[PDB]
Amino acid sequence: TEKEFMQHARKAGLVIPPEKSDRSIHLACTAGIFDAYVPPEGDARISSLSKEGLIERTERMKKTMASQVSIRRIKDYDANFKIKDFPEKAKDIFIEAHLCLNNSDHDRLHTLVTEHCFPDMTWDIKYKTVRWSFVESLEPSHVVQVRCSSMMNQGNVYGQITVRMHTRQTLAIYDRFGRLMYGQEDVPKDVLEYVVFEKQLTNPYGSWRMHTKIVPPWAPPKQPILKTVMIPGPQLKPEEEYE
Amino acid sequence: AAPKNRRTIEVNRCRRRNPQKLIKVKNNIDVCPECGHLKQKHVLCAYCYEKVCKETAEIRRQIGKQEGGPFKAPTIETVVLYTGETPSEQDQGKRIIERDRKRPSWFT
Amino acid sequence: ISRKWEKKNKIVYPPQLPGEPRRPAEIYHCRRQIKYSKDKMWYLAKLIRGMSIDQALAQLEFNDKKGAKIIKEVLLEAQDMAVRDHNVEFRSNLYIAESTSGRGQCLKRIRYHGRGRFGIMEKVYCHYFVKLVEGPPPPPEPPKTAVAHAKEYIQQLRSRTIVHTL
Amino acid sequence: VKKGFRAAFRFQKELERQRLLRCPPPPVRRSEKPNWDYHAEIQAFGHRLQENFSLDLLKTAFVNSCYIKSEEAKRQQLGIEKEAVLLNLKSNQELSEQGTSFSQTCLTQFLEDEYPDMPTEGIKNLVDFLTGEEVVCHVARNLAVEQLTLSEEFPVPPAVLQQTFFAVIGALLQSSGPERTALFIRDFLITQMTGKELFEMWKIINPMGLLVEELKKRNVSAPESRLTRQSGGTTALPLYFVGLYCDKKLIAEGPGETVLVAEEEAARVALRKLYGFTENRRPWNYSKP
Amino acid sequence: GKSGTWWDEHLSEENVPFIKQLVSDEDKAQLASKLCPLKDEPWPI
Amino acid sequence: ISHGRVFRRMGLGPESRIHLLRNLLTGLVRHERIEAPWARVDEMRGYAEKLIDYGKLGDTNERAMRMADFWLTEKDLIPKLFQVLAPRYKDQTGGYTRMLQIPNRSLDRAKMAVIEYKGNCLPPLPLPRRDSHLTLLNQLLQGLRQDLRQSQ
Amino acid sequence: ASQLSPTELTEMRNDLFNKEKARQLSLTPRTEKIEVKHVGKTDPGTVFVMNKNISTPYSCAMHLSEWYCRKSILALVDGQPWDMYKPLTKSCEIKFLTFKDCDPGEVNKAYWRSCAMMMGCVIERAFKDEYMVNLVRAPEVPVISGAFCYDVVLDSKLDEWMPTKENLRSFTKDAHALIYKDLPFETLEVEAKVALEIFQHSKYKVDFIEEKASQNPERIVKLHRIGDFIDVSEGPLIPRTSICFQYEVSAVHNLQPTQPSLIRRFQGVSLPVHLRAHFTIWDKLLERSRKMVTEDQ
Amino acid sequence: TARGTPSRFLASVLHNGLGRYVQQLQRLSFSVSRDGASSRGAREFVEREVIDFARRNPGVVIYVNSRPCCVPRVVAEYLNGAVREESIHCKSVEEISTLVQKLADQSGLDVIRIRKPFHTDNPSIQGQWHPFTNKPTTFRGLRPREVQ
Ligand SMILES: [Mg+2]
Ligand SMILES: [Zn+2]
Repeated sequence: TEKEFMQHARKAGLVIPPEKSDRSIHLACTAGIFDAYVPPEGDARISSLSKEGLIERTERMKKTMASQVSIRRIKDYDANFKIKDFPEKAKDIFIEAHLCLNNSDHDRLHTLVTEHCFPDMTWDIKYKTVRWSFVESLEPSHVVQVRCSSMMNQGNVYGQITVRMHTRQTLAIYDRFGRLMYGQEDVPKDVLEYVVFEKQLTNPYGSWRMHTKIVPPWAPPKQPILKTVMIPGPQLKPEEEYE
Repeated sequence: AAPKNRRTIEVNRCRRRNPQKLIKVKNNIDVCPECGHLKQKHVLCAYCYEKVCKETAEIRRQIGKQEGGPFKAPTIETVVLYTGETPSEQDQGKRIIERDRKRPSWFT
Repeated sequence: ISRKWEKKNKIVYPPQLPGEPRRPAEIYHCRRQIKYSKDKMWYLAKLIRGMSIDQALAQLEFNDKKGAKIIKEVLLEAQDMAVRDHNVEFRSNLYIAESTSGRGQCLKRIRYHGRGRFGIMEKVYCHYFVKLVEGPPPPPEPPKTAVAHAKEYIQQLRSRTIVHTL
Repeated sequence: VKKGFRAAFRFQKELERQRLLRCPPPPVRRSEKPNWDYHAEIQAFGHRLQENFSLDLLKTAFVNSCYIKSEEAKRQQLGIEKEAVLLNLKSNQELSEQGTSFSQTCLTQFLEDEYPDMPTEGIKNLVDFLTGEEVVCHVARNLAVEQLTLSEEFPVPPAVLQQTFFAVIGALLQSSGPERTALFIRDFLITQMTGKELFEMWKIINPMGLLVEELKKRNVSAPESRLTRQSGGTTALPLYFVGLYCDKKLIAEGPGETVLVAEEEAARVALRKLYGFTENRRPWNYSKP
Repeated sequence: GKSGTWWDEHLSEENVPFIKQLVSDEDKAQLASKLCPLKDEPWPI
Repeated sequence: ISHGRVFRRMGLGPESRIHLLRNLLTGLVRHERIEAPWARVDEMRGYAEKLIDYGKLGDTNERAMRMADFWLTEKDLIPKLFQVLAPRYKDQTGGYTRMLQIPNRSLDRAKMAVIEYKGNCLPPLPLPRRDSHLTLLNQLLQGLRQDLRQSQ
Repeated sequence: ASQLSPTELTEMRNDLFNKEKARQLSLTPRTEKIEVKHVGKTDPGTVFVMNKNISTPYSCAMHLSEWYCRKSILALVDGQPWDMYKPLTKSCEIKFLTFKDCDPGEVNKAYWRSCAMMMGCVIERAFKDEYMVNLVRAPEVPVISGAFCYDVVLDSKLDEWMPTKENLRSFTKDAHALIYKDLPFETLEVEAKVALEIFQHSKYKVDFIEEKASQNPERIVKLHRIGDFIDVSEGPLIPRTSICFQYEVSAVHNLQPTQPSLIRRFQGVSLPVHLRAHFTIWDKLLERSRKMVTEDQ
Repeated sequence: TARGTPSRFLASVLHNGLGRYVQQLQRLSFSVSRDGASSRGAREFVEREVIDFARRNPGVVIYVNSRPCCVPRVVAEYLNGAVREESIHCKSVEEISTLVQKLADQSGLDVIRIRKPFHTDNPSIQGQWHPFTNKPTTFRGLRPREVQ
């Protein structure tokens, strides 16, 4: 008649690697992006080949010179690397990543993308099914900004490559029971996005993995939800509501 | 007393699952015209009750802060006020207890 | 210790076809280690059984017991997880389908009688199971009238044939 | 711990048995199982019927057009070209039609030579019920020919099963003589009518109309109903006996709970007696001439 | 389902006394109407 | 057998019951609002009615003075009861001390109730207001009343 | 206008109504999201995200609780009366009402109109097929009146009979049987042109549609449907039909010095399930509703 | 006991005695081990009498998987679809021969309770008995205690 309950644990991950130890952590990515790319306002209106040049072309020339010196740096650090076939490589990497995400593949998606965008693409979809498929590409992809950092924390540098992409996707997000929820079936919709790829240069191997995607503030709204969303107000505590 | 045998699970089910021991479903639950926090017939709402209890507690706190020590009990009536609101003419001989908040809509 | 009720919310179903019904949802939720008796929890579950969620909350708010508020909070958090994760839009279109009780881990203490003898104080613990299904609640089974009994008796008298020969 | 392995193996086998019993897996066809041989099964089916079948006709009849379409779709979706065996499969359509026509005409001839008092609608409904989907599916399932039928869908729809049954019937007709196939279809179809009621295979609506029509065709005036016996007219369980009288002569009698069902049963009994298909008729002679 | 109800539930503050007075006058008139049963249609004694 | 007998026992006898009722009456005179079981508040209202009656009968009377000194163990409540609650009900007879029922207590789940005097500087409790005189039933009753009035 | 059996006319009416509803629901492309706000009193500061021309206020109340669906008759949309079964259009604010409210007037008017429409529907199917019947209109009588009226024109051969208590009992039984089955009051803002084109039979209905469409430049009437019966009424109605717990028709009065032919005017009283009374008040209201009452001027 | 095990009726699978008799047994999958002292009888059977058993009835196919196991078993499937799997662990040649002969002679019906060993399809010939049998009819069927 003298027994209690055991099993005393917590469900929270605190700090414990760097508390009196001699082994650090060898990361393979970074936090966010280095510099946010600012697309032009008239991108949708001038979606053809080219147009007339604007006034004061010094800023674009400076950005081009920065991209060229970053390419020179990444070529001096690691030779044998092209730029013209880089958009095609990024395109096929994005396609195979979307395909392996549709086929519910993790051991390949972990090495296809970086350690940053994987939770954003595996959290609110783990208990759901997707029917994504590629149909046809419209405007070819091009590179808009080439940058690289020089963080001397653990002797690791990275090279984020912002490459725009414009094509047509087919999204079909169902529910865990089998009913439709978000997108429709076969609908060749048109949407563009700016995807950036980051590669660990200091790694002895290095694989071009998708870092993240930046959405412009002037982007059109997404398609509405097929269900009804309820937005309740705050909890009215015994007092008074002034709003 | 001591049993000669043992009751079965069937007898236990017949004894504990009878409609006499089961909780009856009451049909006196409705809604409230004000606030609305699920009240009952012939029973006051808990939300407005808590509100008026907090208000009475605050008024008693203010009275105790104005009176000070115990054993007082004034021989005149009392009247509570709020933000602003000048005292009327028929409230001269009554004790004025002003608060520090706006006047509610349920207190006239 | 076994835990198989909290894992039923992860069963993924294949996408249905346009020529298939809507199929109602199934939400499983339960708590562990609750200081209460299993008989009273089963009485509360029998009081609930298959009714609306709002009616169940109303009956539990005015139920003078210890586990009433516990079951109320369980139903509230289950409805919240259903409308936030299980893809549920309507808050009043739910009904409890299954509601039962179990038994928890027990300890041993002393009782101290009126002599050198004593008793075995066994700390009684229990749990509470509940399942939420969308859609309107099904109507109760109506009692069969005299016509049903007459038809059944006629069928029984017509089904009997010759026996113990050929 | 308890040292052992044989008892543990038996317990694991019992657990696996309970698992497969509680969760029944989808049944697989007999062709995909290891212990299976197509030619051996064909020979066994040909030798068990006490006949003389042929390999080519059986291989041609035991296939279907849906099977050929599925095979060509599978060979076109992958890329393997197999036009040296697929173009020589030969669908079993004309043979099936010939077998169907032969079975129909043989059944009609038998019903004409055995029951001369059967009208055209009666023999038509009889030959339609004998050639129905349920009976041929039951015969095909009891003959273990569904496992040999090369077609899609494991449960096999009744249409494909009836089609392959008529196809193998036509193949047997083309192989052996007409008398052998006639005796075969006799022994495999007419034996099902043993103990079955006539109108259960006909399912009429108004027996009195057909009865009075047959009576007018037999130079009879008009039947009239009379109450023979009765027991309990005010209780919940009534019993009546209506006897049909034609020219002051009884012809039949039918019981019933009320008067309408009793008259209907009497009319049915009279119509079955006028056609010669009763319970005291001559049984079918299952012998050889 | 159907809840419990009575007669003075859905009435205002100026209708309950009116209904009381009306039903009182009604029962008084009904009691006063059955005062002379012999002048109506009595059964033979 | 307790036919026609009230006097709900509470304490260990009549003396303890009277002491508890006197304490409740003193608390009700002081704070003007007390939550307690239904029987306790019922007896408190029944005694407070007669207390108000005796305080309204007069002040110079020695009987009422002794009763107020006995039923009030705080002394200071006697002048208040004689100079506030007595001139207030000068137009009323026995119509005061409204009783309202509350649900239960968050301790032992017991039936309780709250009573208070009329007027009251404290905010009034949410009274169970009846239906408005504009509903369908009320409008039909008003129409029937107007019809029988015009027909008379 | 031609000779039609007493079946094909309602068949064509209901199929044309279904085609009109299909056209109305298919006129919108996809699903447009609206932001309807709750400016009531119980739960203030609540905004809903619903669809356009698809979502109904009943579905919006279902997002709250079952009480908001059991105690709801008429909705307030920007100060205009809106029933519980009607799709919304633009984004605005909504407010729920009930019978036990501060000023229950619009709900009472809607309930009276619904009861009049139900009486007309239950009386238009209780006559001989050889005797043609016509439905004039449903005049909006105040709540102070004894009972609502509904003018019905019968045949010229029946201008001298008086219905006894048996016909009244049969009508009450039919009304109770119709209330027993749950049939919503499906409404739709149908254009006046197609509204008058669907009928083209009774001249009274055409005149009523013209008079109700001549008041608004948009030429939009308010049509309702109860399972398989179409009638023209004013304003919104009630959601479910099971609200009426006590339904009983009084008598009938015939007016003559107003039109050469003889027209009928039937009356009746009804009480909802939320405001049920005792048997005494019931018989009092039944006897008081038997008197003649008119408020057409 | 009979109240614990299911039962059935005595009937044919497809009326074999009326028309022509067919062989109910189809396949016989034998599992004889290569090395061991528990399948000697099955080995000797497959060596000496399996050819005679196959030539006796051409409608029965015999499969010899020859899988190295420990308990020799035999699978017997019939026309109805019943699969009865028995083990011939440590049995002589005569015992296995008698067992396979009994399996070939029987059909696919269950070996449960027979329930009424006699079965007929036309039980009534001279009219089934009814309570009105052996009762003469009165004049005009007049019921007793009447006037007309
Ligand atoms: Mg006590
Ligand atoms: Zn409230």
